[PDB]
Amino acid sequence: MRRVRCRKCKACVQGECGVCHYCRDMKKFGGPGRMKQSCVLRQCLAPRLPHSVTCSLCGEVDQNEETQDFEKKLMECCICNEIVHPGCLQMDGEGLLNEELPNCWECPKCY
Ligand SMILES: [Zn+2]
Ligand SMILES: [Zn+2]
Ligand SMILES: [Zn+2]
Ligand SMILES: [Zn+2]
Repeated sequence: MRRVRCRKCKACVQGECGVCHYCRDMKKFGGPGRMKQSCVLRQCLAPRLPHSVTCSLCGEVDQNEETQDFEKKLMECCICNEIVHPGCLQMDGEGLLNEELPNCWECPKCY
């Protein structure tokens, strides 16, 4: 559920501003370092699932980086929170793709 920085978007490629309340708190800018939050200007526009996340049905990781196949991707359901390979699902249906987050949909069980 907790996502990571995509490193590609307009927010990610932007350097730390050094002047917002989150930058001023960082140790590198002479602050106490207790907040541990990113620069306000670097809040990822499309956060991704961590590489350690596995399919609920087969227990394997996302294999799309090598396979280049949608069914080998990991998809997270924004309704039931289940993380599966579309190909591991035993019923019909395309589900409903979420355009706000990557690897996110309303799965064929929920939609
Ligand atoms: Zn900043
Ligand atoms: Zn990003
Ligand atoms: Zn699977
Ligand atoms: Zn679902």
